[PDB]
Amino acid sequence: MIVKNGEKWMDRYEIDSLIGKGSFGQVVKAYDRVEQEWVAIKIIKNKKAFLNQAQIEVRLLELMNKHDTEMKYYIVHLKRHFMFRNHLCLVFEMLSYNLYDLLRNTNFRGVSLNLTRKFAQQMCTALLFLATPELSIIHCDLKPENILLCNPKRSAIKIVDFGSSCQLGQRIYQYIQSRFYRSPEVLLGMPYDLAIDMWSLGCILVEMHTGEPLFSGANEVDQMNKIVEVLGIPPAHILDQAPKARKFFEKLPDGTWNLKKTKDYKPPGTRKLHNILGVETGGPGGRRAGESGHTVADYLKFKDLILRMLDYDPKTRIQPYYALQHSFFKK
Ligand SMILES: COc1ccc(-c2cc(N)[nH]n2)cc1
Repeated sequence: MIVKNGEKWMDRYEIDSLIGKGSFGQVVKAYDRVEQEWVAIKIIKNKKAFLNQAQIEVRLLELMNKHDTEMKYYIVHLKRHFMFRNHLCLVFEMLSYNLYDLLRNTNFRGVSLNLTRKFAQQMCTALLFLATPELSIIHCDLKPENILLCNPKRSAIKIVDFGSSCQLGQRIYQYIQSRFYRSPEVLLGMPYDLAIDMWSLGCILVEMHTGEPLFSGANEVDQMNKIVEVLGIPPAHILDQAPKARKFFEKLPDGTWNLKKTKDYKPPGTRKLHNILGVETGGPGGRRAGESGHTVADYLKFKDLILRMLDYDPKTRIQPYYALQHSFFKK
């Protein structure tokens, strides 16, 4: 759909400019003459596949809207939706630029542990809200691009893009999440729950501080090999139940598992998060040496929290309420 600047819709919206495009369609900046404010309008493609998935997005955003709690305000606000020219249109508040843009602006050197902490607290609060029993919403595509600043002057953030999201027990696709942020249970083809978003968050927070993705797999096999470098071979009790385990691993006589080797990775569990973060060595690439708020003790709390987020076992992986009580967040 070609949307000209100055185009007026329904004696209400004046289209200004293109913010973004996705597989789903496009996001435009528009002036709402009724509320007298600028808004973001997500315009879905006029194809059944994109319409039907955006209808789930509208349902989940409206479900969240009717849950007024102090935990709901880290999610982008859907103001309303309408059909126009056979396109479903979702109207949101305006937000600012995304956390990938923030990282690009650091030259991929990362933000401070103090700003990482502020982002972590907001995102853990959002995940606590989505875990409300009557919502039980799995975002399914958390990544820096889907986390937006509320204001370019400030460090408040909101999650956007519920285009992949589903309630617990309403799973459609086995192949979900962006690869760098994909949980082991999804790589392994297992039934997933809200814990896959906590995995993603763990990955995101390390990247926000280092500047680089923690696990930048070129395909699923490379992804799982990059996870095993840092965390070791997944536990047997997980691999024993995993449809896709033999995509990556081999089982032996004594019920133990090992990596499937291909043509010539660091040995399992030897690429230590301790060294990626530079806990004892001045932070990532030693670039935080002597900076305030980047002490070994600060780093050890961060490292502990991340390793709880990167638990292989989705049943024992830290949950949002308990992540909010972690020492990383204590003054
Ligand atoms: C730049 O302001 C915005 C505001 C909202 C969005 C959005 C909301 C959802 N569900 N996807 N994308 C994007 C950018």
